[PDB]
Amino acid sequence: PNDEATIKALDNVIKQIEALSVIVNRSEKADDAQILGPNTYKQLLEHLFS
Amino acid sequence: LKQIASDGQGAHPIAAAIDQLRTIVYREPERFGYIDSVILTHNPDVDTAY
Repeated sequence: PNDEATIKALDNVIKQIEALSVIVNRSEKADDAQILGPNTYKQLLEHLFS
Repeated sequence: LKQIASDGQGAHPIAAAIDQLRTIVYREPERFGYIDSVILTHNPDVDTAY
């Protein structure tokens, strides 16, 4: 056996495992709530007589 | 190839070397520049022995 291929294979598999073990899962999504604004009731036309 | 390897084909000596060195790593942490845990506190109490 060529002892220099085993070392390279071990290094490669160790690098793969180390790379796979650093990935993090973090999400910073917003919320579905809607910001509300001010409003004023409007007046419908009316007629007054006595 | 898997059957060929299982039938008495010996592993590269480094396997046992790493297994034996990992035990050394556990027993003396600060020789390899790592600490298991840290304590954050506002009123520290010194260890008199040191």
